[PDB]
Amino acid sequence: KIPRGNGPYSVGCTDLMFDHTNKGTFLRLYYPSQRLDTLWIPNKEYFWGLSKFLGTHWLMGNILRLLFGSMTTPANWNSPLRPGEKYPLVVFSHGLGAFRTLYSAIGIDLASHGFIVAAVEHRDRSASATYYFKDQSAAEIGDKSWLYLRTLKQEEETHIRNEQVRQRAKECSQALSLILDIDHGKPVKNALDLKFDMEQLKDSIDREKIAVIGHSFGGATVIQTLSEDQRFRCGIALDAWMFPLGDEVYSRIPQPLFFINSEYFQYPANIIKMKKCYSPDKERKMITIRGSVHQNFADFTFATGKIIGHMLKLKGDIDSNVAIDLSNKASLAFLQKHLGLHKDFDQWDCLIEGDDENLIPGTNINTT
Ligand SMILES: CC(=O)Nc1ccc(S(=O)(=O)Nc2ccc(Oc3ccc4ccccc4c3)cc2)cc1
Repeated sequence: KIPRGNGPYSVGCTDLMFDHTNKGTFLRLYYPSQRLDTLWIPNKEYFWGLSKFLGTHWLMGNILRLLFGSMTTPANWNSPLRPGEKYPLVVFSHGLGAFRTLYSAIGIDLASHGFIVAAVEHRDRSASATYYFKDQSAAEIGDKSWLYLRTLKQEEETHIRNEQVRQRAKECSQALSLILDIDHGKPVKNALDLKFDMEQLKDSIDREKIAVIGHSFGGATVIQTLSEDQRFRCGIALDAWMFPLGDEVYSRIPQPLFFINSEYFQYPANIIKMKKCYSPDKERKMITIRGSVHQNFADFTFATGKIIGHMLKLKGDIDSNVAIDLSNKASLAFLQKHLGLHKDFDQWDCLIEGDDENLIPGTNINTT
């Protein structure tokens, strides 16, 4: 039910954890490859964590497991990397209560247009669930240590969310550094024991065409990561939740920055913070997909029927495939303009400006 990528490349998918601790990097890789069998949500504990995030008990955990536990996503698991070329790199940051696998609609479509996409799994305790290993012995027998989402008291939110977004930007940088090191032949031992050799990635990254993309909490991570890591050349923030960011960051984003909003998530206090990032000497774009809801950017907008997805706030008015296509095409055109790609994604340059029936330029919210 998750749409196949619309590009000409076929898409592989694998997982990489290095090192094995909770300070290491944990990402899912989508990439052009040389079967469509990747498990969407691969462990029972992610369903338990999703149930705690949603506010239900042990029951709703196993129910979610029974419904989706073997649902796949259209990527060739451990398929070989399509050799011959250098690929641009997107680092992707998930929202609160999500984890590394819940944005394959976006990851797989970018990979089919020639990107390698590194979807990181954050260990800031903003994920529903993630895991690490206490030592190499535990990794050798696959004995996972799970860390679940921390819920916060209202008195804590401001401080903790900002520390979390700094830790998330740190993890996006650490993912980039690892991928850039593998590109130069640094040897890695995947703490997971998968049939994909990371040596395939040697001399396979275009080290000047790096972008960071994020949804919600991940949208704030785009801004913190851009502010801190000059190696990233542009950012796309999908329905960014701006709260975690401190006041000092908004005037300290040099790179091109694209805001892609849904209609029904946004509110003035959030829009004003996006507007604090604007400067006449900096490249900023903003569009809003009409009729869309927060969840149109994550994969659960494709996991249920129209009527119940509409009921659970997983679907909006706009068709879920029309929304992700608009957002993906606008992203591809923006990436081409600011990464310098020699592709034909500028056919969608009208979308960066909101020139579609299903798009608003900027936002319908007004601020001072
Ligand atoms: C009140 C609140 O904190 N709200 C919120 C915050 C962040 C996001 S999120 O989009 O950024 N992260 C995310 C989290 C879980 C996901 O799985 C879901 C989501 C919603 C479901 C609804 C019904 C049944 C199953 C569901 C599974 C997907 C993405 C969403 C809501």
